[PDB]
Amino acid sequence: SQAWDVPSAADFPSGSSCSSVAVYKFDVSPESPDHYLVDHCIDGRVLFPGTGYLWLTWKTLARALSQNLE
Amino acid sequence: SQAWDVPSAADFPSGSSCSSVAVYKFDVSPESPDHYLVDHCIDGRVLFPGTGYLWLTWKTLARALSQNLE
Amino acid sequence: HGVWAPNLHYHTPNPEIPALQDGRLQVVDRPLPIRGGNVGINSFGFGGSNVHVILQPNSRPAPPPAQHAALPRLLQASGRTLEAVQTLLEQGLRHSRDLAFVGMLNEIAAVSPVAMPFRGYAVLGGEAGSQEVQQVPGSK
Amino acid sequence: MEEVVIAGMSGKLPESENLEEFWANLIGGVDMVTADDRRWKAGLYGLPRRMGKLKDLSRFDASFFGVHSKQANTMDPQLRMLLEVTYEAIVDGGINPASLRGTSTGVWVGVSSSDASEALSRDPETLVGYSMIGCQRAMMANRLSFFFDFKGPSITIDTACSSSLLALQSAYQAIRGGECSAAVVGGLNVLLKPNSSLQFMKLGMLSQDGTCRSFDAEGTGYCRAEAVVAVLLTKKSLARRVYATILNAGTNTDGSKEQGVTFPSGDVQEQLIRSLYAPA
Amino acid sequence: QANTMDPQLRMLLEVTYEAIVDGGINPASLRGTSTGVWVGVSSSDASEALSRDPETLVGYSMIGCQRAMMANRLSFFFDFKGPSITIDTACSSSLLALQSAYQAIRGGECSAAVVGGLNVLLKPNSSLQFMKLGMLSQDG
Repeated sequence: SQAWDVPSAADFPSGSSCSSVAVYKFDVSPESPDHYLVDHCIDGRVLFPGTGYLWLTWKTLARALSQNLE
Repeated sequence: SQAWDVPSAADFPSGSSCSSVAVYKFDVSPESPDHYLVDHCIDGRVLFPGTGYLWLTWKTLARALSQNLE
Repeated sequence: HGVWAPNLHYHTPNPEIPALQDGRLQVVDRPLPIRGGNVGINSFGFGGSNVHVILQPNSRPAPPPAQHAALPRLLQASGRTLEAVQTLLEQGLRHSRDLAFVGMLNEIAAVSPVAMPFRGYAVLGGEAGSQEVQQVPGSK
Repeated sequence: MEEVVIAGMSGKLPESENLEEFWANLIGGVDMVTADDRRWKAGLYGLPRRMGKLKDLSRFDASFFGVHSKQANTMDPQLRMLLEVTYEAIVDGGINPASLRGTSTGVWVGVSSSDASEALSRDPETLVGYSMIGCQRAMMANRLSFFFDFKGPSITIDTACSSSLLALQSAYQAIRGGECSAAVVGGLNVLLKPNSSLQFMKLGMLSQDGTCRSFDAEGTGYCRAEAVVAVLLTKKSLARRVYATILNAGTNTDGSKEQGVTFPSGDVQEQLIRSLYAPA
Repeated sequence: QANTMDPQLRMLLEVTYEAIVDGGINPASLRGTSTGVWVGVSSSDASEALSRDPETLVGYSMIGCQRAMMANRLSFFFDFKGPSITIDTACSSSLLALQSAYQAIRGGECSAAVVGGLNVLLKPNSSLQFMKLGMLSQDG
């Protein structure tokens, strides 16, 4: 009945070393850590937070820097 | 005597798709394919061609596009 | 070398297993001379896959011959460079009377100069002290 | 039916280039584990500052082993220094490797991690296809058989932390039983990808301390180190040197423990130790 | 802990149950044997997959991807206390596993074996290498 995580074609290194790009995959369903996001309900849709993009971008910068967010 | 490539830990990723970045390494010594460049001698230095950067950038774009320069 | 390697980082014995001073097991904190070896060895992979193996060391010393008495031997060897040869001959002369060792050295030395293009010899014993170290024409 | 003996040995270990260096350390009590930016960085992702690290990793004698220079920069450094330590081991015990050329002699390699192989397969258009003849696991044994001309069994086993010992078992048996007259038993493990370690810490089998407190009340976890090592097994009636003789060996496997798969079941390790002693 | 399981290992856990019961045995009648498990595996693509995102990717992936776990975790579930082993010889493997197994029964060691062959194609790089060696058929 239940179907599971099959590592995906694009999950594997397809360019090279790149300190400067990050893909974030957001899951909103009740199980995910990122369920908190469902509380940003504007006009009845669940918009990903204006603020949110800065948090990613920020995160993404410390990646490239080898340092943590703090 | 001779020392070899040990995939340095730096090599390995932090997650990426990266068709969008390209490093070009230019060698100008008389053996290299890129010796032609030594004829761009301005004021006595061998400046890499203003034009040159566009040629790289261009190249770099068709990479990301899976297509060739032509 | 006839002496167990001193284990490291052994200060205070685990309080969850006896034997650690309860007479049974003796962690090796010090370089102890071995008396009559008969050794076991464990290896357990985190996935639950174990293997033991029991070892019996060979006990046996060097006899008293009559050959190296006044008979100089020939030590030869081969390597990849002047160094690889210089070293072996160094190890030869330090043990000029160890016949097991030198015999073995000689057996190794036998390798085509296609692969080991560097050779050298030495006359152990005898007022020779005679040692050449050259390079070697390829081909047959 | 036949007597089996450890007749050759060599390897490179933490802060040790050759087994005589590795002796100095043992006797002199010198923690070969150190704090270096050698494999990766000073303490990345929280990983502990200490690891048992090989002195050099980038050395190799490429012609002697007959490998066009390019095809060597695509060789998993394990495989590189395996090709050497096993020659160093075969000759260690008074044999000329050539006297073996074409035997029914086998090769048994215990390998868990082939980090180098992912390293040289990421870049898609920038990748040379003969990396895999120099990285695929089997090549750890196969390519060792290929060079010495050992026509008997060529095999790499992965049982995690055990492996090399179960290789050295699997080998002993194959000699004992008629199959072979000599064996190359190898153990390989080189630390390259920090991720690996990070996983191991997220399981708490990793000592933040960065040490192996062998029997001391303060054991957190272990401290991963690398090593390429090889011994040469042989039937007595063929060994010019004998370090020891193998009396017995066997392996079993912790059943279904109720406390997870990582849990070392002593009630089962006992059993193994018995099978090999007292009555049998 | 299942979304971090190499799909091989997943459907191995099933095909080997499907196989033990295939031949009229109740898997349980084996629980606690001196029964072994021999897996021929070349590629564990899934393992790298869940080992790149160092904030994202969890620690118990390796209890579900490390190669040995292909056999170990199959022994773990059926309670097979005999040998647990994964071999890599490339294209052969599974057949040399089924050999290595046969011998171990033949010789007294065991009374039964699980012999497995695993290979799942996930990373396109792999194939690309194989083509750059010309052992791949463009034909397909």
